[PDB]
Amino acid sequence: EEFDAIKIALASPDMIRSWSFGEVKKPETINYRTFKPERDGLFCARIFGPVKDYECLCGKYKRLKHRGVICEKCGVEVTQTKVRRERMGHIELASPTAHIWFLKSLPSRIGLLLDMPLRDIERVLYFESYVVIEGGMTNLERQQILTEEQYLDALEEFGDEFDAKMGAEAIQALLKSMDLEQECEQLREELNETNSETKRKKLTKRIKLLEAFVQSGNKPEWMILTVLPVLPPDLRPLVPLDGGRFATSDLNDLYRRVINRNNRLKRLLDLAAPDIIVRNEKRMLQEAVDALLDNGRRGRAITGSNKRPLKSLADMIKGKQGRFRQNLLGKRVDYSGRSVITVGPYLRLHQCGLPKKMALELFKPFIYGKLELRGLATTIKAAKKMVEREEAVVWDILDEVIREHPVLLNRAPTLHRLGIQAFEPVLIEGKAIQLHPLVCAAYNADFDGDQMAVHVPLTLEAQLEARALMMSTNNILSPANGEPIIVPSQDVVLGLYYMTRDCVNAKGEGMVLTGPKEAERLYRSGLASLHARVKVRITEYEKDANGELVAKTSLKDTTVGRAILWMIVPKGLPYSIVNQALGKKAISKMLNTCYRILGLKPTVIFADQIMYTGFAYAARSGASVGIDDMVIPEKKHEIISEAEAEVAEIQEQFQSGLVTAGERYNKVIDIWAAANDRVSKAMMDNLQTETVINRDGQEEKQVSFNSIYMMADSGARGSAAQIRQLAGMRGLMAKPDGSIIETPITANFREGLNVLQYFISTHGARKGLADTALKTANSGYLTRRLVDVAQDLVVTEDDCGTHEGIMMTPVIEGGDVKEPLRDRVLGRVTAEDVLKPGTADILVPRNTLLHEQWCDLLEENSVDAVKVRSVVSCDTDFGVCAHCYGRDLARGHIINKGEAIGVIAAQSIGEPGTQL
Amino acid sequence: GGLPRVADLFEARRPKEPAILAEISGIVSFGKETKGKRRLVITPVDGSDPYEEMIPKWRQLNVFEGERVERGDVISDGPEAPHDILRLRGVHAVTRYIVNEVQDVYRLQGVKINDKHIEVIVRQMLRKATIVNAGSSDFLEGEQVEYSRVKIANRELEANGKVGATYSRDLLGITKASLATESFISAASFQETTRVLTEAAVAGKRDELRGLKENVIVGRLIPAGTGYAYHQDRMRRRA
Amino acid sequence: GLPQADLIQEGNIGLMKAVRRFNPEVGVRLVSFAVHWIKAEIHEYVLRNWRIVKVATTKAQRKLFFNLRKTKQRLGWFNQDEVEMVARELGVTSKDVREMESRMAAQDMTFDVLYLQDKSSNFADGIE
Amino acid sequence: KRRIQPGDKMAGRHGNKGVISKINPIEDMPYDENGTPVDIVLNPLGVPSRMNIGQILETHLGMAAKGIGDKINAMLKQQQEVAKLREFIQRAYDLGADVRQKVDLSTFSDEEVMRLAENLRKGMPIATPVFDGAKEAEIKELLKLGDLPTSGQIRLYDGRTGEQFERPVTVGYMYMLKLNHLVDDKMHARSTGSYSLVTQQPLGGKAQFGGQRFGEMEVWALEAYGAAYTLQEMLTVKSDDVNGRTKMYKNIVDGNHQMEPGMPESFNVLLKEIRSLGINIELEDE
Amino acid sequence: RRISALGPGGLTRERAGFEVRDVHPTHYGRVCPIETPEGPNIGLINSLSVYAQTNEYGFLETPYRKVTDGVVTDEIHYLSAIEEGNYVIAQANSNLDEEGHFVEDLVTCRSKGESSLFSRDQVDYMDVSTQQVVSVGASLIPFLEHDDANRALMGANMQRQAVPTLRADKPLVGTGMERAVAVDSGVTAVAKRGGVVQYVDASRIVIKVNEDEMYPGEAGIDIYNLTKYTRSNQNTCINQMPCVSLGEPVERGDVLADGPSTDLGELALGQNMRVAFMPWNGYNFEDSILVSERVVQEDRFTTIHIQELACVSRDTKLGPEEITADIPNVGEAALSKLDESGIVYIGAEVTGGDILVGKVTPKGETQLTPEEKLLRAIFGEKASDVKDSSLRVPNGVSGTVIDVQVFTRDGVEKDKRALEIEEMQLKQAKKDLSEELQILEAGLFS
Ligand SMILES: [Mg+2]
Ligand SMILES: [Zn+2]
Ligand SMILES: [Zn+2]
Repeated sequence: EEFDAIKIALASPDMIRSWSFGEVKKPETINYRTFKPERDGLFCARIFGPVKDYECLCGKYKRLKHRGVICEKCGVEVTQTKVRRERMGHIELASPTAHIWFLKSLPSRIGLLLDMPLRDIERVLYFESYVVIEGGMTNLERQQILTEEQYLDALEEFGDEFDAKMGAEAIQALLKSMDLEQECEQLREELNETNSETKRKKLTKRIKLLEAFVQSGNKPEWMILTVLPVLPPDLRPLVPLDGGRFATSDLNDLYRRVINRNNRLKRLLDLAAPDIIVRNEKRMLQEAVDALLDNGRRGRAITGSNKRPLKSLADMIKGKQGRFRQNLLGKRVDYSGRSVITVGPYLRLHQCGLPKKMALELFKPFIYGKLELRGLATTIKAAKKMVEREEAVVWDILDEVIREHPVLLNRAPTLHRLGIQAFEPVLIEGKAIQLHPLVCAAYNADFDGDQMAVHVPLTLEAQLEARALMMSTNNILSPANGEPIIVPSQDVVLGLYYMTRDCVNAKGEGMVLTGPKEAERLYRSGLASLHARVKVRITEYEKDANGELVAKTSLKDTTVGRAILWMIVPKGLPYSIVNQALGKKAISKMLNTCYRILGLKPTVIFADQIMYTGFAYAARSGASVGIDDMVIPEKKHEIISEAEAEVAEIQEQFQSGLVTAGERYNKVIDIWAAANDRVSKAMMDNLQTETVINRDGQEEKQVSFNSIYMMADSGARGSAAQIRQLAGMRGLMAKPDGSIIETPITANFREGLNVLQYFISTHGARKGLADTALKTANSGYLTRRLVDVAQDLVVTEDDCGTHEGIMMTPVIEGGDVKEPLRDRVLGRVTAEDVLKPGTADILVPRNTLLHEQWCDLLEENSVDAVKVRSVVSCDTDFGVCAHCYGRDLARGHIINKGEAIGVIAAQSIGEPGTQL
Repeated sequence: GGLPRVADLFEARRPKEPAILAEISGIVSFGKETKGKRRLVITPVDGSDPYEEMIPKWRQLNVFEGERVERGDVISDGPEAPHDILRLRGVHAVTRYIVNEVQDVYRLQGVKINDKHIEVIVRQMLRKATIVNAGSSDFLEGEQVEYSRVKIANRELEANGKVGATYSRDLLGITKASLATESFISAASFQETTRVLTEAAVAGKRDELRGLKENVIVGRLIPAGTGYAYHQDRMRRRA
Repeated sequence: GLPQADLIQEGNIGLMKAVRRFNPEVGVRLVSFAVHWIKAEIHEYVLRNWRIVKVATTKAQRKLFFNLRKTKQRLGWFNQDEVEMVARELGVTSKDVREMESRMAAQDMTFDVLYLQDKSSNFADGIE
Repeated sequence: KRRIQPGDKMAGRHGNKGVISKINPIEDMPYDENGTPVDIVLNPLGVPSRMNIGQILETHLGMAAKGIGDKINAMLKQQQEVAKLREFIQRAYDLGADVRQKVDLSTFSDEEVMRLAENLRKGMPIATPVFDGAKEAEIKELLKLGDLPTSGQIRLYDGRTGEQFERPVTVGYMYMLKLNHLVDDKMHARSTGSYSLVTQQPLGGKAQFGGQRFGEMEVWALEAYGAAYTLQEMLTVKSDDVNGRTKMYKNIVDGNHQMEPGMPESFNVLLKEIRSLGINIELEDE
Repeated sequence: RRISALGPGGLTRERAGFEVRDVHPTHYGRVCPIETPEGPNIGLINSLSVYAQTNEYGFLETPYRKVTDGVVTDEIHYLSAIEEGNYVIAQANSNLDEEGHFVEDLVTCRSKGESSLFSRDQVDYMDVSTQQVVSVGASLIPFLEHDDANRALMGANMQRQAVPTLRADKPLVGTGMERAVAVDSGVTAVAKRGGVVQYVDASRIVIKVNEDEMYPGEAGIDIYNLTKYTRSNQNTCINQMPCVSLGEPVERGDVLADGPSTDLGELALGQNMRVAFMPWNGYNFEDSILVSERVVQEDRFTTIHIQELACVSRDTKLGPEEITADIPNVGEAALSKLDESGIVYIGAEVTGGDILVGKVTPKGETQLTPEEKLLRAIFGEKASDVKDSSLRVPNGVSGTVIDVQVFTRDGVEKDKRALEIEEMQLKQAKKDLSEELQILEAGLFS
């Protein structure tokens, strides 16, 4: 039970006989009246074992005391019924049959070994021609194909000296007659002699095969079957149903066919039959054996009642529905659940909402154990009854059980490792699971009907692994690029953006405040608005390269909302972070700076506080959408009129033969594109700003407070491209073949399209939907291939003695610097020195992990080329070293030993595959 | 393109119009003529071999007669197969080529992925090697063997100061590289179960339990993460 | 629905039996004598191989197997009255007619619904 | 009978769908000047990126129709004479810019007018055909007829505090649907049950009390994390280790969270099948 | 009205390209371009257009108006895809005069698979309506022209998954196609002949037919029996309620009863809700919906679901099974809801584990350990030859019993409860015949 390796080889008839517990001789399965196994059949209890625990077939012995007796009447051993899953049988074949795998699977092993064409072997096997087995009077040599007429001519002239046979017996004799060593010698000699390269390749393949047979120990004649093993009955079930029906596997039918034809062949051979009928029976037996081993490989697949082909032995272990992919690499598991997910805005980042009924069902044995320990129940049945009645003490026991017991949440499909995370459950009413809003981006989940699975770790090691690795508070950086994965979006971004805007003549402008608390007090009482410009005394702390914080107080020019928001910023960040209109990018930079300066736990607390504040002030803002928020520019009609006039002018110029049709079409497209650009510019210019009177009574200009414009500008949702369709122009639509229609859609969704425009627009929508529906399979296939090829690479060494590497330089295409040096060398380890006397470069010793400070130092001076170590140039056998890999992008420090980097790399490459 | 382009790049598919490259330094010249053959007899600066070359006559040739070229030079410019780059300019050149080609496609859509993952994939793609000429080693010539095995054989042959084997490095697509592993269980569980099982049974192979997939199949602890210490202790006890 | 090749070989064995037991002095052709032996071998093969389990074993069941195909005219089950009419001619009981009627219409499903579940697998109940 | 609850799915006629997240007390809902609260609150963020303005237009038109119906109800409650109801209903039916429909109430008896008014006191139905719908100006005209703001936005107050929201909010009436995806039919959990005949693994489906599938991608994710013990727990003692799961159950009942894993049954099935294919495969001890 | 490209002699989902799934110019007026599934069957399943017919050879054709000398003649021809490619067909949005001439000199038209601008003298045909391009489901979406195609497709797909509620509510904003859908579905009761409502009930309507529509030798009364609380294919409730009053005059084609999701002869799939567009403390995050408790208190979205369970008594090798109220090893508490025949009473409230139909089975020989046998002997309970095999309510399921059906073999004699059921059926038939008998005898005596 402590094996070290798995070995595979050919099976001899002696081994097959040693496997079996008996011979199957009759093609019978069970009696119809009593569902008892027939004697010497495919389900015989004498061969495979008893049908009931510690019983015999007739019923003489019915107790455990008769542990090893073999009943005198029925002959059935008295053991456990599970032995029927392990006991194999065998069938003695009347004539040898060839194994289809060693014949039809290219390249053919039998043909390569015999150096015979596959077609001739197929003709000989299925009784269509003869083959010479031994020499006669030298007119015919070994392995010559004699046709029936040629056989007739040869037999009458040459007599009985020469031998020619049909079927698998002749090929078995040919395989047994060979000696491998002399063949290897001759092949080696003429290989050394020959000059043609193709002959060399063919002969080196043949020599490889011959030496493989010599070294392995398998005999060549074992590829022709004389004894056929039988699968245990419990792996090919036959279960009765109610209305006289049965459910059965196709293997039973195939085995019955094989047994029937073998028995008929034996009967014919014992009846002194003519040769032609025996030949036909042998051919049908060979066909039956081939169908049993692999049905759809040579000719027409044997079909059943539903006209569908029968499932053979080979089909069980191959394909997406075979043993491997369906049952070994993935399984269904106990202690699991599933429900619809909803949003919980009050939960902390490490918590999830779990329904009480789901938890009660999932944690049953733990509740039973804690019920038994307290003495409230003596038996398991009493605890079961108490749980079923749902008494009040059961709820307290469950509350104790779920305390500090994490659960795993998973959403399909799992594209990267962030699709499984651990949370601390919080019991709620209802039947829906509550999910923290900040993990939706990682889960790629939205609250429109998605479902998620729940799994419960059992052992102590599993719980410790969950807490230390899979908790949501431990996964905040993306493992693919190192950027933060928790980013506020939608309502939080809008709330903060509205909080941090300013107005020229807002209520309460001009006051001087003692601090943020006074600003909050003023706002809550209605004396001042959030957008009023004021002066506030602000205290900010900073680390001074010594580990302590130094306060610095001064007067700042800011707004009430920014001062209020300042109260949640942790100590150590400059006030300039929040002294601006905060968009999505600003919030992301805030979080990244907080993580860089202070750490992980302050970052989590800051993210939670940011989410709470954003939701609260978004709710207080009362933003809405109306038909009047989509302002149509007043110059649209005039621009369209000029575009139509120019198109008509081009058309008239074409009518006189001055310009060809294609140039006219191109010019029309260009004119319409220019008109669309003008319309979009006018729309955005109209929507961008608004007028307002200041304290002096004169008009001023400022950024607009339009809801659509605010949503687009804050980055919560939307973009200019959609505002163009909302209030400007839809644009030019493409034909299904990919050509551009001459006339664009001059209307927008506020005005409403006509029939022709909508029918034109349906094409691109359907095309995009089809592409989205069809690209996922290709993405999954590529991801599977990458995972399979890269699955076995693990960091195994701390350091390797290599000195080589690769040269890292910025990449520039078309004069634009696509990628700088810092983003390509951040986290790497230098292969050589950087101090480089002569270029006034930074002193960076070899084997230095390039930190952010070193990146800044390299940035300040003029450096354009650095050597870093790479996994391609690593010098470690069966794995890679930590230094050649560099930084663990998810953690931030150097990677530890025993990390599966191949799976991480494959997942990182494959996850964005659906965005192309 | 997009996803098909990445799939083509990772499968090492040869372009239909490969660019001719300078197999070795030396002065180029035009030789014999045939129905559709233009010879490329080259006189090396120090060698002797006039290596000819097959060129379809419809493809313009961007080299004149009688001038010298360096190894890795481009002839009849066009798409270049990674096999020629690996053979001539080495490993780092094809690594940079693959990395840049993939990163262009991923950058076009604004997707950020670090290069080390692609480098790991390339390293997995560079696991084979064919023995050209074997000396003291017991390696057949022209056979395809694992590169790490050759490295270990040469390192142990450095004892007693003998001569190692001479080899060239191969480039294989992810599918073919994964199907050519030393473990038949993983290959059978991946694809083409019948062929893998037949070849393994004919060869009489045995499979040690080294990869993650094999241990998952047999239900043991994977040799990574928290099971790495267990596997190391088992290996120590076996040693 | 049985393979044609299997039926031909079953008849070939029956043909050999008639040849071994042929008396030439009777004056009849072997074709008329062997027709009873050939059809007897084919009938026995159909009974044992029409379904995964033998449908007819006893004397009464074999008679009903080849007669219910022609007697049945309309789809569905026989009423009470039609049972006696069939039973009276064939010399069988009413129980046999109904039993064989069910065996004729049974369609066997393939293994791939409450029949895939092992009924002795719930270990939690056994522990309790 | 089934009542709505969090987790149920609701949707409109414009592709806008969502899941109910919370049932709010009546006093916590936003309310207008007259104190009548709203029934449902939706996020305005969804509209712009998806570009479905028909829901907003329908909201405005529904508010106009409900205003007309409320005026009719107010007339009915005061026991006004039939002539005034006739005049108001004719005014309502005559609104529009060159519409094909003509409704003449002069050919209606008093009882017919009374029945029509009774059927109209919950709102006047309005038909707007596709690609031949009502214009925005007509909607604003009908809003004017109903003594309602022409912008479709009103001031609201926070029910929890009484404070006024800083900007006007679009409020109206929209037709909502309850879809056949009920959380009552989707929630499922399993501790331990029966197993399959051959693979000895838990079945699938809620109707069979089956378990969740831990597919290959989840195995890849666990390998990426490095949680080997969790993977081994998912592979042996939870799915198809016949002795391991029984021992695990007994240990958990006794408060000993310890595991003794074995070999899965499916590997033995695979070995038996491969041996039945005539190939000798075995586990080599050491 | 569904059209599929799969099936015998058709395509295959896995072996279908992009070209067959795309919208074609010939689809105009024949196949709806926006109503299709969003999954892998996106381009293979379509919906028929509102006005589309099939030709005598099986080719889709659409109606058009014929224009002669610039005057639309209000005569309609059905053109196939081949015929319509050789003509100039004007859009339905081309405004006309009272007498039927085009207002503008240039009118937008379709020709040769493309659209352009043409003079009024080149036009040959014109569309009949603006609804010609969409299907039935897509024509029920108000302000569809203001919606993007993808969201319109999603709404069209979702509109047919609505579950009928306790009470039907008309839509305040509609398109005008509700009446046709409701009438043509057939879920409502429609008067075959005109007359006066003579009798009206919650499950029965009797119409006295006018003498101008009668036949010489008939009593001239029409009887409509409504289906009440029946199970549907999706385990929903089907119920009809009358919408007419006693003495009301009716005409042919009028609606007498309302089916599920119907309100006064109009389609009614949902409810009118007062909606506000604003964020609220994060409960609207990512398409979430916040609902007031008043909606729950008014039962405006409450639905009825009906489930069916069956119990079969068979014959076994040991012996036949029996349906009875005598079940071993269960107390009188469980057997309280059973009747004398062993069947639960109609109207009983049941939960998981309750017994609905009692049944016992032969059990045969058994093996017991000596300790348990001695315990059984000490407790004094006897050994039984039967085993409980009753039909029980599945766990997690509750509800009220509203109907019971008993089927028996011809040879077997009926039990009491089936007798009661057949007496109820005979009573219904007797009343139905007695109405006609009474009216005819009254006529004869007159
Ligand atoms: Mg979703
Ligand atoms: Zn016995
Ligand atoms: Zn290294």
